[PDB]
Amino acid sequence: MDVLYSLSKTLKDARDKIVEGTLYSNVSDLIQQFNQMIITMNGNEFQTGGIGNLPIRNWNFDFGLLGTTLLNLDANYVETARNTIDYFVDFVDNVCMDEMVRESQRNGIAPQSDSLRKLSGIKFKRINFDNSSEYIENWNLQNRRQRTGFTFHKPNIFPYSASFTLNRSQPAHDNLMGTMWLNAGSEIQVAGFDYSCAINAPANIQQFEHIVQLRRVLTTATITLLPDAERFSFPRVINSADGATTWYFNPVILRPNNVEVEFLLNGQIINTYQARFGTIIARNFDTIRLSFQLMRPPNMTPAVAALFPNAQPFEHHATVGLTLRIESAVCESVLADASKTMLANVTSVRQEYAIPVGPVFPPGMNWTDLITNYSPSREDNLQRVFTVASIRSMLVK
Amino acid sequence: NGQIINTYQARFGTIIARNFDTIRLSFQLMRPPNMTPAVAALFPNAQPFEHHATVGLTLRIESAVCESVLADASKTMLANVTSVRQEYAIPVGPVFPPGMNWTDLITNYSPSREDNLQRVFTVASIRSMLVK
Amino acid sequence: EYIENWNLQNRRQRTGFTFHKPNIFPYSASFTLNRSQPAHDNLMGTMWLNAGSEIQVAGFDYSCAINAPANIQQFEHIVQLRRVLTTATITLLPDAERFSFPRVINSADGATTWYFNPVILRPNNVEVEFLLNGQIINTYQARFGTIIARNFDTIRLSFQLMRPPNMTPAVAALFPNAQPFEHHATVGLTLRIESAVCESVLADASKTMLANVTSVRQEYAIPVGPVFPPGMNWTDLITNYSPSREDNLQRVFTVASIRSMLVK
Amino acid sequence: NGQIINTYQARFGTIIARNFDTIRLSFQLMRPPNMTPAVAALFPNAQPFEHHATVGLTLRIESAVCESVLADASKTMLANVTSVRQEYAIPVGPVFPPGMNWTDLITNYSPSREDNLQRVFTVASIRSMLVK
Amino acid sequence: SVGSSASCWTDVSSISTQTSTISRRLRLKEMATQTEGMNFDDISAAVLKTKIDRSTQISPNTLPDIVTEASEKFIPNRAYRVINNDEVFEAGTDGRFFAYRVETFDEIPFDVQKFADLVTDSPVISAIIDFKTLKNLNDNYGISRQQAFNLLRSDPRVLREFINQDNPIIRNRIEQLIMQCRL
Amino acid sequence: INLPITGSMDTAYANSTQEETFLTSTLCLYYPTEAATEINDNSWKDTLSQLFLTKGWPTGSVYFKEYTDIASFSVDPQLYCDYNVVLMKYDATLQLDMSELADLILNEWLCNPMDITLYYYQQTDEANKWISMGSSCTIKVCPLNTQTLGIGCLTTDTATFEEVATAEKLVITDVVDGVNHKLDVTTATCTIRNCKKLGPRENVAVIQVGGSDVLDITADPTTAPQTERMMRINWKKWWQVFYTVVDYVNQIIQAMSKRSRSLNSAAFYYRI
Amino acid sequence: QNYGINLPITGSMDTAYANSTQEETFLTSTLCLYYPTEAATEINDNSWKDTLSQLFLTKGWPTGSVYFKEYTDIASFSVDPQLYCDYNVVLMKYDATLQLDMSELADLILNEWLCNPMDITLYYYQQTDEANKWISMGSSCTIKVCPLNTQTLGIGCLTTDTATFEEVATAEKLVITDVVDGVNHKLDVTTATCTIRNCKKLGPRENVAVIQVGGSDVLDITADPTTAPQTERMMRINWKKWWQVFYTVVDYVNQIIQAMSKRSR
Amino acid sequence: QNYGINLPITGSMDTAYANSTQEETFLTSTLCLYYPTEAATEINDNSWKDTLSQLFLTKGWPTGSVYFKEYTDIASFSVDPQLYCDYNVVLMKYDATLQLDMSELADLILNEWLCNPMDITLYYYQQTDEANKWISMGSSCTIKVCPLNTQTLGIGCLTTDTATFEEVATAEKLVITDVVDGVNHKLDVTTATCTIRNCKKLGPRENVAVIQVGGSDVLDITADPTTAPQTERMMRINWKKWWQVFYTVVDYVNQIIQAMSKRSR
Amino acid sequence: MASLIYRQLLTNSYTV
Ligand SMILES: *[C@@H]1O[C@H](CO)[C@@H](O)[C@H](O)[C@H]1NC(C)=O
Ligand SMILES: *[C@@H]1O[C@H](CO)[C@@H](O)[C@H](O)[C@H]1NC(C)=O
Ligand SMILES: *[C@@H]1O[C@H](CO)[C@@H](O)[C@H](O)[C@H]1NC(C)=O
Ligand SMILES: [Ca+2]
Ligand SMILES: [Ca+2]
Ligand SMILES: [Ca+2]
Ligand SMILES: [Ca+2]
Ligand SMILES: [Ca+2]
Ligand SMILES: [Ca+2]
Ligand SMILES: [Ca+2]
Ligand SMILES: [Ca+2]
Ligand SMILES: [Ca+2]
Repeated sequence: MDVLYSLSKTLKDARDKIVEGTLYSNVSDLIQQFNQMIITMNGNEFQTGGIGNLPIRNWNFDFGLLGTTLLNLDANYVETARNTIDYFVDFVDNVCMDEMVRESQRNGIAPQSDSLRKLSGIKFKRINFDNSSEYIENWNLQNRRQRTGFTFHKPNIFPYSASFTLNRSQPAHDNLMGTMWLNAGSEIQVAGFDYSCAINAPANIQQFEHIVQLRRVLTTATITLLPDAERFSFPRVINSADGATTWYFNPVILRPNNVEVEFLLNGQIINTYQARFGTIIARNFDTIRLSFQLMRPPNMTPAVAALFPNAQPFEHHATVGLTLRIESAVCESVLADASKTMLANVTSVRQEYAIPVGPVFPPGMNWTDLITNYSPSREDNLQRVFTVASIRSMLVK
Repeated sequence: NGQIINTYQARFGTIIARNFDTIRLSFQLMRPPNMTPAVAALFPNAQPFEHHATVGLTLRIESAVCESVLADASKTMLANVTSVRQEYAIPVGPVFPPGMNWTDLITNYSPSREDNLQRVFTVASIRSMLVK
Repeated sequence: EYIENWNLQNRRQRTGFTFHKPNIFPYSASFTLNRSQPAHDNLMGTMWLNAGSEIQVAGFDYSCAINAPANIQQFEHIVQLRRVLTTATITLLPDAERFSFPRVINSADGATTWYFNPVILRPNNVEVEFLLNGQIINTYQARFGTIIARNFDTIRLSFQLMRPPNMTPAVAALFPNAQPFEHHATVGLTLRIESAVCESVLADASKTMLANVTSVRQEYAIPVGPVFPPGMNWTDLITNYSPSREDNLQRVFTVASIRSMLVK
Repeated sequence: NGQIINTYQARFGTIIARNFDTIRLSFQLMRPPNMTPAVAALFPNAQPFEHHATVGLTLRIESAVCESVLADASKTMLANVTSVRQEYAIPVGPVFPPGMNWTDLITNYSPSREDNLQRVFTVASIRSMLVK
Repeated sequence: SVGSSASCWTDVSSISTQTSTISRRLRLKEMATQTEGMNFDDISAAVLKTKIDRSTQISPNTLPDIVTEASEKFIPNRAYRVINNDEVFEAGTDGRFFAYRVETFDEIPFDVQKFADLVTDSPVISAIIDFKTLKNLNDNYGISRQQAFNLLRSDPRVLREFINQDNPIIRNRIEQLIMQCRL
Repeated sequence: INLPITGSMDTAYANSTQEETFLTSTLCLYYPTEAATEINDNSWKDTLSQLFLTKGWPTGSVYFKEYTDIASFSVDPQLYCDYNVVLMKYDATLQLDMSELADLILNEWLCNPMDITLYYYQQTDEANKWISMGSSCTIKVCPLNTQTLGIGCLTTDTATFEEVATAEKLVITDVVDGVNHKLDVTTATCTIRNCKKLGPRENVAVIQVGGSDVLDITADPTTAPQTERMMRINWKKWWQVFYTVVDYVNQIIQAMSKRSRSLNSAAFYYRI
Repeated sequence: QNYGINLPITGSMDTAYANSTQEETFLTSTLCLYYPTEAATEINDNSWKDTLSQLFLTKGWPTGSVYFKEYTDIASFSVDPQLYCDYNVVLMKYDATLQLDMSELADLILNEWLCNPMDITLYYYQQTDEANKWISMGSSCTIKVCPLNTQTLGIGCLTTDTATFEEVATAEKLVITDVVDGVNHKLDVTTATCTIRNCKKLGPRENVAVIQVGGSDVLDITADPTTAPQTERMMRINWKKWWQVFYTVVDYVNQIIQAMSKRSR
Repeated sequence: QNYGINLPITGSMDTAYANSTQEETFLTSTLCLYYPTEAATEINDNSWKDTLSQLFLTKGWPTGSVYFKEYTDIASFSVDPQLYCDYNVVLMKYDATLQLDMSELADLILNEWLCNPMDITLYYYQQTDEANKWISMGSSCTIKVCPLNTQTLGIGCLTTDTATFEEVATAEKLVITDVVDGVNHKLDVTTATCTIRNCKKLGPRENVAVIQVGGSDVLDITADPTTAPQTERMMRINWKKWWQVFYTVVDYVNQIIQAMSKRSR
Repeated sequence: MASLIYRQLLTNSYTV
């Protein structure tokens, strides 16, 4: 993988630096690297493809080196350079495809797409130029095990889950008490609802709690916590648990009182915020505990008191909501985001070349079913394919 | 171009689209065959209809890749261009609309406007690499 | 970027930090009533949530301008920024969301509550003015979508609520000619700054420097100093953005970037 | 990960499982359609039901291969460790539960606990290679 | 009897259950003179004496069983702690337990069958300054060794010094104690 | 069951339970003798059953139970069916009687008996009332003070009590909640029980055959609710009424819902 | 300009509200009130019509756009009402003994019906859905119906002995009969005096406005007993003088014409 | 606090046995004995009730929680038995002439029935499963049944000549009828004096305890002649007096309340 | 102290 990232980076820096009129004083080292790479590749015969609709290609490198006599580069030099770089580019592209389309449970870190296993050999290690990018850097760190990190903006770590929980239900669904929540992407929108407004509850107060449990720990996360969850704040018709019948939900928003948000880590509390709204921080956490309360307003006006009667009809249901978004984060493992295209490149290649379902990834790489079970095999294969996909995007976006 | 590329049936959340010039969202409103009193009372068999049954769908594009240039929520080139023109009071031109309103600039993406937009965004990136 | 701007400042010149969704608005959720009552049955006023990069403002009249002249009711919201911005990219849409559903709000002094049943109309005669030193710099009249603001220290959002002169039976049954007014006409406006540039330093949704700093301080139990507030709450840190705070914040953010370039 | 790996239908005795995180044992209780008097006297058509029909299953994992470290009926590393701790009266640490009770130690097999358990098992093996 | 042997001071998650059951007698440790700190029933009685001198509705037939409803329904949920070799073991009637070190706040597995042997005979302390708020404070308002030891010991001097230093992470807890002293 | 429920929003709507709830439930109409008299037929019940058989309700599922009058029905309504429909006429004299009938059948009550001669009872909350049934309940009440003495009344002189009910077959007395009252009642004819109102009885359905909606279920004069299973018709005959009922019975049963509390043949739960 | 067809139409949300059609619709439309003989009797004036027209003139309606059309009684009006005016208003007196009659009048005028003929003697008719009803007009209708089984026999009646039939109407000037939907009925009517039509109920008529001059709202437009609605053009007033009633109507005519909307057909 | 649902339950085997509920349920519940007039006759004491209440006071039950409710005879008690308490005990005398009557009484009160009404005149009913029975009460019932064939004709009986029917009851106050399940039956009953309800048998009523004060156990609760069960709350006693019986009940009430369990419905 | 008042009430219970 190191040699593949090296090929990609030197080809990028060749397409960028090697241009007519430029000066050999600026590209001497790059030309030395390129010539060493040609010397290493020339004579070897690679083969790529043979899965799904991926065509089978046989690469045979017989190239010539680049002179060092000139000072300024002429078209007679840039043209040979481009004729070579296009070949190496399509070769690296087909290798990254053949590696994004293969999986394995045993030794997912270890190279697949046997051409790449060959490239991993010791006669090919003379091409390493710089392992700078975040992905290859964390790769080398995991190989030489150390405290790693991937920095994410709006990470897709919550699987799409829209669901409720009813602590007091009936067949008619006329006096309900419970909590609804939608956890999707990087956002959680929770809302505790009481159809009675806590006329019967001790002290006219009803508690609500929602415990999220991430599959991978996060650090240095910046979070935006606001009240009055929007999507659970208008009329709704929902079905029952067993889908037999339906019920109505006419919410009326009140403000969360005595709100407490606790970011824990394997039962250990790490961060806690009591009624702080807006931008907040969490330095290390695996579990989130959002707790809020619904307190009957003691001082009511006529119009509002007409909405919370002392009997069962209850045509307005008191609600208490909360939105929470994870704007940035840092994770020891790989995920998906709203910024980087690696996931999309992988899934597009798979959809295009008609890759059957494998033993590790589910069909179509649905991020819900791929984040609900983040077993080390899946994690390693995901890191591998995302890394090589970033490598491929460094050349062909 | 009328041919199908990707199809998603009853999937929600994060999804991928490898190549597409057209989006088609087709959904249905299916009356609940089982209904409680509170909800049955809202959908009567005659015209008054004080509750109107709705079915919605949000669709955001988080990340993407394009063979042409556009504007984003992360890059400053378009703001730089517009601010330069506003500051130095440039007369309206034969190509770009008045004020460079992105709505009417993308509503007509003629190749001339595409090329001019690429050019100005390029030199704006260049100028922002020096004076941000 | 940080060290370049630092060296620039030291060798004084025109600096700039480029931001994506900057957190320049401290969290402020609050209302303002220009006609009130103890019973709270005929109310006119405006509400706003200014948080991070977004402003969600909503002007409400309970009587739908039936008594106002020309069946029109004005609304104006002024936001004064603590530090100038340049080349800002803004997305302005109508029909704000978090002030578009029923609500039960306590009053200012908190001695009673009132109900709020909104019904959304569109802003007419809308006018957004991005001003600098009181000088109007950019103006936008009924332009939605994605707009620009080249330099501004103040935002003035002005909009109107116009009673529909031609009403159908249904909608006319909502705006009667008497005081009960069981549906309150509203007009909302969402405005999110997506890209921006600033001579000073702030927080974003793209960089973790603030979280690095806060996490260091929480981990090592640092007593609160004279400059930064307790826990480094961005609200009370961007509510009074004194030059001392700006300088200490630039310094810690710069060394946080430095550290993050080694350990993540 | 919710994907099936192995499935055995009506096979008893010795079986294999190549890779698995979840086990689902689904059986049925089928009333005997043809019943002798002695057994018909036990399943009457009324609520008392003085005999309760049952259906059981024993499943013993004899051998296995795990990417992580656990306890067995073959090796003494865990016994060595817990005995050293119970002898030299060590206060409970921030990772291992009190007394190193395997139940509360495997109920939450956190990566920290896994790493520390591997380390102490390794050094316990190293010590038992000299002083058993 | 979990522990050494039968005491009747420890008579019974299973852990959380046992701890709540033991805390329903640590309330009696509180009103048996076997405490060291602000002794929550004391706060309850102070609220009582501050309310029954203001309330217009006070009468001879009326105060009887109001004193008792107060003593019974003031601060229903309340937590306690025990210190041993610089290791605090907490407990609460709400089924929550927290073990942690004094100097460096970091949790630990809660050592049951030792917490009981210690709370039985060693003195107990009250959770006015309970671990959650204590850690929030040690994070935001960085704290010194003596101040932290005195807050563990529940000293009214340092308590009032923080309350005059206007620490919201303690003001909120005290307001919660008031709102629990509600009747 | 105090345990919690859970669910989801991706699940799909299951098939219709209508056309099977008819097969595995029963329906029971409660009509007035005036209807039978106006009709002057004998096989109208078989006619309605053969009509129901098209809407799905089988032969041996529909039932018709006559009641001579509103008060006669109010006296110990023995509703025992899986679906109960009641047709009730409008009468400004019987307004309160047929509001109390509504308050009794629509709602589920937990009733404790009363011993007046030996004890003196009070009320606790806004839903604990005293319901007296029988041929003629003439109730008088005298509130008392902390030291068992009368307030504006004399504990001996029944003629000084406050007469809340004069010759009424069904009375639902709500008095001030907190004070002890002494009661004088015609125990030889009427029995009076202290009943707390539980959640609503979703098994019954009232139909005001006449004037405007006047029924005030909730005794507090602030709600004045109009529940789902409380319909209103205008009439000049009864055949048209029954045809309307049959034609729109699916809506009635969609507004009703089988009980949850328990099986019981009375209009109120008895737990001593 | 494609008549008889319904095609998708589009719009937007950026446009601004146009001017007020009011103060021009008055000039370009016509009004038609229906008052009872009792009103003109109480008034006892010969120029009250021109007086009200001069008053309307101040509200905008010109002289020869408004019309007054008396009616002797509620049933005599219900019998073949011919409401052909671009804006119709009706003043209706409350009477406990006329509740069903003045609810059927409402359900007949407030709603727009599509009526087909009905040959009792020759055919046997049924209903299909909850909006197919049998509307019978005339001076005195006496309707009787016998439902039938699958094999064209009787159910609680005999198809030859008319006395065995079930009496749903008895000397009524207007009936709107709804029967069970999915069975065949054999009918007997006094067709010399009354005409019966099989009418389907379409969307409502927004061109007529009913005003109940007396008691509480009782009008149950919906045959289904569950809804019991109250639309926007079913108003209510309390009264002691018809001059006061007419002055109210004139002073609040604009709200009425806003609650009413011209026909689409 | 969910009602009308059935949810899975969970538990464990490490939990300890909690303290005893006796001497708290004795206070927070109610007890109701049912005795025969023969006992009060043999006794001739106006204070035996307060005596037994003061004796229960020692066993834990307070004074105002116990009730004695007389009944003249087994049949007069079987007629509409309205049992509403928290723990019910019934004393029952043995009489071979009343074996089936006092077995029907047992099968009625011991079990919990879901009872719908019956319209003999119109409908012809049938039993679906082995637990749907027809129970009739009243002062004196006379029931006669006729099964039917596939084509709605009788089988050894005539749908007109009632006399041809088969007589299952003869002047009985309580009857429980189980007939062949799967054939339509017609009934003749003197409905003036008796009411018949179609009931389905559900899980037992754990609130009542029958005590046969006399001869051997004959009560066959279940109608199938294969089980003949003897349940926990079905007791037997030998007697020559009644004071001794009541002292036995008082001394062994805790055993009775241990053999009984409060209702589930 | 403020709990000592409860302990004192309990102590002086004999005076009731
Ligand atoms: C539910 O209805 C559909 C459509 O009529 C039918 O295909 C399906 O079989 C029904 N469900 C069952 C369980 O029969
Ligand atoms: C519509 O109203 C505006 C504002 O009152 C007025 O200027 C305009 O002239 C009106 N339109 C016409 C056609 O008169
Ligand atoms: C049950 O008995 C034990 C042993 O005497 C006692 O500790 C416990 O408090 C008792 N239970 C109750 C609820 O009093
Ligand atoms: Ca009455
Ligand atoms: Ca008096
Ligand atoms: Ca009361
Ligand atoms: Ca009529
Ligand atoms: Ca019909
Ligand atoms: Ca007939
Ligand atoms: Ca018998
Ligand atoms: Ca025979
Ligand atoms: Ca049978």
